[PDB]
Amino acid sequence: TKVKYPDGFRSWYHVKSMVIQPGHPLENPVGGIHHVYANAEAIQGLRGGNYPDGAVLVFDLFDYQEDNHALVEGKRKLIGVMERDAKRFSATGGWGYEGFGEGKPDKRLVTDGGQGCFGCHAAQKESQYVFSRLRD
Amino acid sequence: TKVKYPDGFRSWYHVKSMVIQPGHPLENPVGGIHHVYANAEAIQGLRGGNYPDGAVLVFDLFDYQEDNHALVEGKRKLIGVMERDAKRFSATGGWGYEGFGEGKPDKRLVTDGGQGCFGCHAAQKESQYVFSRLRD
Ligand code: HEC
Ligand code: HEC
Ligand SMILES: [Zn+2]
Ligand SMILES: [Zn+2]
Repeated sequence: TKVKYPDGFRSWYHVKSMVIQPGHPLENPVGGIHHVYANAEAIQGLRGGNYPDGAVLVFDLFDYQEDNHALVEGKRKLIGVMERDAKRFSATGGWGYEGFGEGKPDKRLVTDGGQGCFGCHAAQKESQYVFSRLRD
Repeated sequence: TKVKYPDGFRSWYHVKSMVIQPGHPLENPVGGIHHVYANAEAIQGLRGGNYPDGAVLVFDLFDYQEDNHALVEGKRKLIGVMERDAKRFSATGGWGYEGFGEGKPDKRLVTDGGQGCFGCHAAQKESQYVFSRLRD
């Protein structure tokens, strides 16, 4: 009942991006440029279907350097991961929530079984606990 | 001798992103959040192989809104497209250069055969006229 490290996520579908600048209430820990990725299964849910078991969403967070009013991607800070398994992750609404420091498989960040993650994502129950919207 | 509209580019590999804010020398005309995409053939070149004919790179440019210490993606402004054809695009170093306003196939922007585009990309002769670097 741990979330698998999503190997190959950088080859997945790019859903959307956002910049969280210093002073944002979530600057700790998700300040930076983030990119959301979806595997094939997660795309089914984003397009308006039911999220199938095996759907994975990744929140890929980079530091940035402000250089002459360009924001330039620096080092990866972390990834957030939501892995769909209605039975195995039933305590957190059928998604398993994990973080990996610097996107490294060995650097697990979640210590409360994802209850804190779930606590915020629960607001989105109506879109199956996912904030990000598919855009063209 | 025309660049094809890169149908389905949103499903391709996300190379990198950058934000160009007001005050940056390039605010006009590439102000905004941009995402670079690569088809399979372009990935061969980006990894340090050679670019096969049919390699396509897309510069996907979004307007953004300031939302409480977040920069949020707004409307697409345009796409830039580089299409690899060593013979057909020999006058511009084997890449065809085109722009599509709002990413619409019907709003082609380039009027000089891509000489203006090539004029800047020529600085990157040593990396086959591509600025973007593959990152993790
Ligand atoms: C509110 C206080 C949140 C907490 C705590 C957590 N997340 Fe979340 N997350 C939140 C928002 C508003 C967003 C959308 C970002 C965007 O660009 O629109 C996210 C996004 C994710 C995603 C991407 C999928 C999605 O739902 O859009 C993942 C994979 C994700 N978050 C994981 C995650 C984990 C692992 C958390 C606990 C460690 C966690 N988030 C907490 C809001 C909030
Ligand atoms: C210098 C004054 C430029 C001119 C004129 C044009 N482009 Fe360019 N381009 C430039 C930079 C600095 C970058 C890198 C952005 C980054 O995030 O690193 C780019 C990138 C592209 C790409 C992506 C592939 C790559 O080379 O990185 C494409 C597809 C592209 N540009 C297309 C393009 C076209 C069609 C132009 C004329 C309309 C054009 N560029 C002009 C710098 C400059
Ligand atoms: Zn403030
Ligand atoms: Zn600035």
